[PDB]
Amino acid sequence: DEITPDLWQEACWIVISSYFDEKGLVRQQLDSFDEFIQMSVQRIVEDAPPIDLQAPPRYLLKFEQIYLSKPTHWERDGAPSPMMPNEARLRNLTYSAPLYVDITKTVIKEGEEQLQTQHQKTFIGKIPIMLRSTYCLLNGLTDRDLCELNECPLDPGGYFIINGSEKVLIAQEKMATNTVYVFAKKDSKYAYTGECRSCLENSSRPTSTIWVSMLARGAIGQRIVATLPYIKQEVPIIIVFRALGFVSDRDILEHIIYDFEDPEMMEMVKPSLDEAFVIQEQNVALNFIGSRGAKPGVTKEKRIKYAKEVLQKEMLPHVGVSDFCETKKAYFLGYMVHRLLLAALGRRELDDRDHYGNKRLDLAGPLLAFLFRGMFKNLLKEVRIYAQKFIDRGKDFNLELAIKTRIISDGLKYSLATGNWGDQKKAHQARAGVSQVLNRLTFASTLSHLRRLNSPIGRDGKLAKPRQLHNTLWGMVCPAETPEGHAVGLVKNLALMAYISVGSQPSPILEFLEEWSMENLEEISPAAIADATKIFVNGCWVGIHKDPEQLMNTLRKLRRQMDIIVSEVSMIRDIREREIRIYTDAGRICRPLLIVEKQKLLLKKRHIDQLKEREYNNYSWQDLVASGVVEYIDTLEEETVMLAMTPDDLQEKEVAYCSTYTHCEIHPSMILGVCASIIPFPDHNQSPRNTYQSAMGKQAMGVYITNFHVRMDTLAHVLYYPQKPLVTTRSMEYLRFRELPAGINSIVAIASYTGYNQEDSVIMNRSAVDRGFFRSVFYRSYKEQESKKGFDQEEVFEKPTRETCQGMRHAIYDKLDDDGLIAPGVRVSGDDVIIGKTVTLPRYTKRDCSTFLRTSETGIVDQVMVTLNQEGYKFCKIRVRSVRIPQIGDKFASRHGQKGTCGIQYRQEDMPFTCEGITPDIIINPHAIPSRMTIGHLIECLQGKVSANKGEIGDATPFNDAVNVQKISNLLSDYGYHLRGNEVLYNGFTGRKITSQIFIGPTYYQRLKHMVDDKIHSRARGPIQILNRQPMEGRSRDGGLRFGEMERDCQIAHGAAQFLRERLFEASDPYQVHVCNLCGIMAIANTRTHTYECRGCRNKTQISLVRMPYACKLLFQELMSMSIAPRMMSV
Amino acid sequence: MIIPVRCFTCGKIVGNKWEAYLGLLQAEYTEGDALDALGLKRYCCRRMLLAHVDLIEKLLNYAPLEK
Amino acid sequence: SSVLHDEFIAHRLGLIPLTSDDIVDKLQYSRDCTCEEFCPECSVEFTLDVRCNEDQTRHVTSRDLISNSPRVIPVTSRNEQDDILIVKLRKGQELRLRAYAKKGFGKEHAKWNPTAGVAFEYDPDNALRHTVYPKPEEWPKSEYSELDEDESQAPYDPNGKPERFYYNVESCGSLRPETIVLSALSGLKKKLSDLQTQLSHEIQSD
Amino acid sequence: VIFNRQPTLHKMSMMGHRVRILPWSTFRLNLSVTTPYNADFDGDEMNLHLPQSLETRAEIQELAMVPRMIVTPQSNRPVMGIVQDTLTAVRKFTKRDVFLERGEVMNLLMFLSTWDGKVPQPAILKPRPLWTGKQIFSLIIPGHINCIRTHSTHPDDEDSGPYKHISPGDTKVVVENGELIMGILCKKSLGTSAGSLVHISYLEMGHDITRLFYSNIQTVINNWLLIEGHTIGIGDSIADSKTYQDIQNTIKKAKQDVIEVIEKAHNNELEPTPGNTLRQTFENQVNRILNDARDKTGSSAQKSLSEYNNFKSMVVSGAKGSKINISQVIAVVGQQNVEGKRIPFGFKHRTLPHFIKDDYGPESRGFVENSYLAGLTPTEFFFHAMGGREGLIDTAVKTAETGY
Amino acid sequence: MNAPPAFESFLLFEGEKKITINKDTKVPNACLFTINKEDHTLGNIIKSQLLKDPQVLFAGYKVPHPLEHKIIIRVQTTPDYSPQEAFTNAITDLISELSLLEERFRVAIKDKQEG
Amino acid sequence: MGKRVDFSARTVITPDPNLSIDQVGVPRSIAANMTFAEIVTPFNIDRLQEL
Amino acid sequence: QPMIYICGECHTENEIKSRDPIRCRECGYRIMYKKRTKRLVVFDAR
Ligand SMILES: [Mg+2]
Ligand SMILES: [Zn+2]
Ligand SMILES: [Zn+2]
Ligand SMILES: [Zn+2]
Ligand SMILES: [Zn+2]
Repeated sequence: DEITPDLWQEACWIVISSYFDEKGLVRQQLDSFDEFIQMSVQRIVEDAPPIDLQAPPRYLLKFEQIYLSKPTHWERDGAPSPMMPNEARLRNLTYSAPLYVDITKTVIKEGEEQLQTQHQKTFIGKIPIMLRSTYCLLNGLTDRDLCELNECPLDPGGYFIINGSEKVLIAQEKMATNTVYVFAKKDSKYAYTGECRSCLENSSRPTSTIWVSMLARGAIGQRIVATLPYIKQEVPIIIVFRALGFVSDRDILEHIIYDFEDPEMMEMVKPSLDEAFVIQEQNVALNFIGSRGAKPGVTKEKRIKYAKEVLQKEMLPHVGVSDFCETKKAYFLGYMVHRLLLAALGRRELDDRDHYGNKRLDLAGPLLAFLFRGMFKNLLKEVRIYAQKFIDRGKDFNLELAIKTRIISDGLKYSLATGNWGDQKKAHQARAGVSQVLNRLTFASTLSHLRRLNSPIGRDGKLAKPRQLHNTLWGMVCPAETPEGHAVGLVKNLALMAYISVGSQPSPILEFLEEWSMENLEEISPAAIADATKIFVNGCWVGIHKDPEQLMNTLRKLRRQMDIIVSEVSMIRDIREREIRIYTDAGRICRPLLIVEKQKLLLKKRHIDQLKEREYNNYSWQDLVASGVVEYIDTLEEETVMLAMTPDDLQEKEVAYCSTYTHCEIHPSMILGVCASIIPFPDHNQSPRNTYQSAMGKQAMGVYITNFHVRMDTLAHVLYYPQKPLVTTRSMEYLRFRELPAGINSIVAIASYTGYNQEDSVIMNRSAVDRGFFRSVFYRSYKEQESKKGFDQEEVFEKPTRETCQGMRHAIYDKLDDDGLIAPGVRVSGDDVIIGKTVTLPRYTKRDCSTFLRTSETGIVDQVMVTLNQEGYKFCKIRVRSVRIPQIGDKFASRHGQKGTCGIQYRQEDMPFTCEGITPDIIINPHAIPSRMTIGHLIECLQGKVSANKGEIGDATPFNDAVNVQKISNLLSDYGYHLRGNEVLYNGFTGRKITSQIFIGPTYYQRLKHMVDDKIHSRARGPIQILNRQPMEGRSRDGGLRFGEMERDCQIAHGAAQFLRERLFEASDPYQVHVCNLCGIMAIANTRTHTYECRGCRNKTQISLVRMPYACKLLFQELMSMSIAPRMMSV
Repeated sequence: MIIPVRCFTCGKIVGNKWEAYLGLLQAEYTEGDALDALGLKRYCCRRMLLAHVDLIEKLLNYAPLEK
Repeated sequence: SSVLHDEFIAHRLGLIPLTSDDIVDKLQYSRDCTCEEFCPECSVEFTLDVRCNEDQTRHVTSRDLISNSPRVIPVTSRNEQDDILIVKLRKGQELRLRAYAKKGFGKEHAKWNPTAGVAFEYDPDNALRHTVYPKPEEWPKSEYSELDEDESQAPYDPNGKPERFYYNVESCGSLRPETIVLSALSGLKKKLSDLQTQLSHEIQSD
Repeated sequence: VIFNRQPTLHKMSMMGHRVRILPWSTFRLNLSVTTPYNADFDGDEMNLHLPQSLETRAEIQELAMVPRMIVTPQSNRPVMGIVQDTLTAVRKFTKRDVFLERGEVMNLLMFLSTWDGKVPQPAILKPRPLWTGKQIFSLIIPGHINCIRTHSTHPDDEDSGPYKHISPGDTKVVVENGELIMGILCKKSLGTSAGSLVHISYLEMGHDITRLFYSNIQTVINNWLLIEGHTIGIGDSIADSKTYQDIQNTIKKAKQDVIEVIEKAHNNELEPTPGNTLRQTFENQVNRILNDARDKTGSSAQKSLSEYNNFKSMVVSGAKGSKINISQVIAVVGQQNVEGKRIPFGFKHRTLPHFIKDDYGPESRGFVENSYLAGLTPTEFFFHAMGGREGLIDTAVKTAETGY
Repeated sequence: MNAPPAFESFLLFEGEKKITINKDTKVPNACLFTINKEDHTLGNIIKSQLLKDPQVLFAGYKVPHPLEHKIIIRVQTTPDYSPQEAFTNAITDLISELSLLEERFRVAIKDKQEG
Repeated sequence: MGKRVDFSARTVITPDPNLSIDQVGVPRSIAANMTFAEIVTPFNIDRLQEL
Repeated sequence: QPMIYICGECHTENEIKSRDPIRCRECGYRIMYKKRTKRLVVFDAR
């Protein structure tokens, strides 16, 4: 029955494999989008108010149902056809499906003359579709079906195709809503502040933040204030309580202080009462609120109405926005004050801003919902204006012409295309970085980009606290994978078994709590709240309970049985403070864990047995979760959980550590993400090395996707001979690194050989490189289109001619065909022409606008595709193919942060060799190891020697006590090798033995995208910028290198004044001006007629020539634009 | 994508051994014994056969450009 | 029409070993040939023409490299070891090419390297102490060692010099191993002879 | 040309070079001139500027050329020195038991540019002619400079007792009349510190002679290292069973000591020291215990090393690494700190959900009792990732403020 | 972009001499032989054969740059001898050694195939 | 204070133990792109005509 | 002169002249590919 330790390493990984058979790696994206389409769009459409318009006749126009068909495309003839994602990629279409809404317009004029007209399936917009979602044509297709459609079966999906560009929505971090968080700002007028970003269940407005603060000590005592929304002045809490109908001080403290035996709380609230005694009735308090507001009505009536509306709608919407909710709002605001007092009295800890239990991940669904709310509101507005301008004339109108569908369509398309998350007009208030271009450089880069999280703290911020790896990231975020540049700690990555909750309605839970012995908050007396336990659901205090323990037992049983409580519902019992917080909302990152009985796992051997035959008896992960054996625990419920790292922790020990565990890790290696799960032995490296590899696995070459032959990507690198690593971890089985690997096993020798590998460099074998070692192919796609925008000027693909075309370069166009397009198989060098495009003029009647190769490439045309774009003019894509043979300067890396460029390449006779004539493919310098402490590199090399000599794949899973260095060495000594991986090598040049026995063996190396040929650049009098006549910027522009301020300072320190003048004047922008010797302002010179005159001074004899930079002339002219007179006085 | 022709290290021909290697593996050989049957004694050539991923078999799941 | 681009196929064809035993001495380098781009005195013509019409995958192997010279053929195609795989083709895919093989050696490209490993060793027992084992007991014995198992390395020979070099020259297939050794000795001797000729011209010109 | 690397921090980040046209597509640099640029070859790119007049060319040739840039005015010492392979190898080369044969010596003399063509009389004539590494470095050393240094492993109690001028360990570098009379050369003798051989060469001999000195050290020593070789592997990370038992006993004793301090604090048997609160005093005691454990285990690992250990070779020469790195690879990685304190209670009174609440023990709060060869446990792995994230954040955040 | 053709390691450029002899002025009876388009293969054997001559006082070689394709062999002999004569005799001795080795390898192959 | 300049080049750096400290190894393509305006004289008339 | 293209979906060789919408005559598919040139490109098998 029990899984014994000897079977555990199989059982756990069997369980893990079942998880990845059920979910995958992009499950969060697909589930978010599915919830958005199934629920969020319908909720948004129904939550909009019916637009009642009347001059008389009236019309309501109620939207009642939505229909999202499959993705289709409409040609110029208008025939709807099912559009495949690959066709969208090739034709630069948007993989979107039409959204139709049912509309009901009832005519009501007078005399009960009512009649309803329903417009079924009114086309309301087009919604882009996430690939492999339920509403994707690739849904449920087999691998054969996907290959029939020219799709990769290993492609995870989880992205959109907008204008042929694959866009991926990055999950955005945000502070959780409807939760009270008591912080303390050191530099502020308030000692303590308790904030609550409140938002109603079905979002319709932004988060309304309410603060309840305490004024810092230094009138008599500490005063509690409340910064309500839409009010620009602090308001005493007692005033707010009275404005809600609680005038008696006893009632207010009944709502705030639940234990009247506690004078400390009492004296700390007393200043607030003493400050609010002149105001003693609800109307006066409402008038005070309205007066403190930023729109103080001259008459107290409208002041009181405004205060009523604010306290009913903007104050704590999550508690309830309807009327008669003042009791719930009073209880909740009293809870906020109670929490603030507990913090000020030291009875509760301040809340941690960085705790991921306090955060939420805004995924594709809830982000598209924000867009859709804004866009549907704008659409209903436009419909209101259109219908109003017609009914004002007293006649009917056609809603089909009122609905301008471009709002929703173009809005979603623009937002996903650019990443600016918001309305196109508010292009600066909008937050960019959402919806990035999917990284297709290697399969690991694609997976990681699809599992990418973002902390929008702002890269400019230099506070390290949000960048720090918090304790609560354990199991939810990769500890290693993070960019090492300016976004350290802000851009994160999901751990492998991390699941972001999609969201759920609290209705069944609330109903069960009602049927259960919970007492509502309006029905109780406050005297009961002392000993009772509060119950919050999605931040709303809904009631109280008397035995929280057996309530938690009941709820956990219900969630483990897949009863009314769904698996993703978090249920935290804080014991010391008697809250029970239940969460069903979306964005809660959680992970699966094995539940533990008294001191035993519930995962018995029968579950492993049924999981082994997963493909026959359809016993899956969901059956494991439904059995009550596995549980999803979120960051906030982990605080109440006692984990076992392994079932070995559940053994009874000579001194028991815990003996009351509640859960167990499925495997600790699941704390790593996609790119860190490729590192072998990451627990033997320094952690920065693991981070650098997690970044560098994403630039590694491989086969980024199986269907690369049909993709017209702008840039693509494919390795000739990718190999799976000889030394692998058990997590790559689910990353599909074995099916799409990104490196080669290289016989690497760590040695000092000729000095060409010093300081992070490598010596490669020229003979191996000749045999296809780390050879790659680079595919570059050029796009072009001939626009017939108007009869004024039209472009067209056609072989240009020297007699008709004007802007025709001296390059030869013979490689083009009569259609103007080069043919596949044609070898093209730099500056060559691949598309001959000519544009009609207003060298006559047509000008050359041909597409050249990006300079200095020298490839062969791989293929040419011709089609029609969305509007329907001819559209061409040409993929050119360039074989990249590794060379000096190309960057290579192992899986341990050990990067370096090729210093030199030696032939096989020049490389050092073992007694059996094995030469290293790569030689790396021993000095790269000691400071870096990448012992995982050495253990991987030794394990790889054992694996190659044994005919197996080494197990480098991080935390594995069945694999240590002594075992690997003992294994290697059985194959006739030195147990530590050393060998006697001979000098290739002289054949003499090397005195020091070299450490050599197979290690998995990666070829990175950074090849020297894509970086080398030179300039000598090339093109210049228009504004300031200085060299351009970039290799692509044939630009010059920037001689910056620091270079100026260095050369000033050198004392090299002529070199400094050459760099900053003569090699950048030499220029001449003519200055009036009297006024010092630039004069008018006419060198052809030799007439120089200053219009200002009315002189034409006292002019002087001045040699100045063009940028300085431009500066002085831009100062004269500002009415400044910079007078260059030559005397 | 396809089995290399030569071993990158020594230059021994491994191109003619992939199919035989697979046939030995379905014959219930261990990978080590299979590599021994094909005469790959240096761990470089054993690396070549043992770490190869036949991606061409997946690229042949797509219909060609011309019928 | 195969799934491997043209340079992939070309590189792959270059690495197929061709029987070179008696023909390599007769052929000339295209540098030295007085012909045009090609001729039968400096090159060998190969042709390959395969089309997958049937439903099973067609293995385009080195057996499909048809030569004009019967003496220079792919080693695997020589009259066991299977044929080197050039490319796998799917129904409707087709590969038709025309290759020319030339005379060269491994300095120019590893495809002209005739060896599949050259094991070279000397002083199997570390008597000259050209290696210094920190722990001589930990190291396995050479196949050429003559030491009793208790003895880890030979006693140090102060008056010793490297003699008795052991070789294991493995052939890729193009040449016989003994032909590799004989051709190596002849090539080294002709390098020295040419060097001496140029030396004599330099000495007499001074 | 002026050769530059960004960020251009000081005047040595832009130096004058003479162009040497070579086949492939990278900028090829000497390895001594990498420290001034702060340049390594992990994908770094550098900028070449070509002066376009005889006046600017003369300016760069007389002011900014690299040999004129050997000594920096910032700290009146060399800015470039001997570096990784050449430094490990010159340390191994100038050991007392390095004996070169006639053919090896001629091979090395082929790579001396400043060689008068006279083979020096070997240090050993019989039974077999043998030159020493010091005897060839004496040929590399220019002019008649005189220099006294001490190898990094020089015992501090040797200059007092006898054998001061005849060092048993071949420490106490002594160069006289441009001959390395004795001593093992290392970072202290050929690095960028003040009073080293490269500095004294620049001060006594010109910048041209010093340029040749750098080049000759590098060429001769690299071509000798082709014979000697240098490596590193698992065998250098391993220690003997006695060392492992000593380290584990040290760690066990340290954990029991921390348990005793915890028990004292729990029983109110701990009184605070002046200037600190009780929490801070407890933290000081625990951190002192664990730092003592780390240092003792590191000393155990360091003494366990042999003379053939390659970590010890690179640390001794000063080429790369430190004794703390050896301790972390062999003995114990040690305490992980976030903001200068132990791992914070990021959960509620816990560092991770795997620990009990209020657990101030060493493993709970981020003491990695394993080495990098042993491998970190999952909690040690996460805490080490936290500590390393602190360094990454510091490196990425200090740059803007320091540049401003 | 910058890859030299692989034949440039073996082939002489037009007007480039295979070997050049330059008198070394530092010491008497010394010469520098700059040999183009050769490498360690001939340099090592020529040096080691020259070391077998008791009339040779110095014999060394270097490849000044691996990316370049020449070697320099420095030979110093006793005053009654010449470095050019020493170099010639070294090449003659290497040729005779290789001829003998080739004939003996042919004999050994014949014995092995026969019995 | 800082600006783009002509006669500049940039590429990856690489080790070269066989250069002196004051030398820089330059590709032939960078050197073929970059030029130095040398004045003609009877001292260099022949060499510059050759170039 | 003919510029025959191949269909991305039906793989049909069909001729299309300039100023013609890009449509396969056999199945109407909108994506077409050019055929391999007849020019003679040479590869050094290296
Ligand atoms: Mg760098
Ligand atoms: Zn004027
Ligand atoms: Zn091999
Ligand atoms: Zn010919
Ligand atoms: Zn068609």
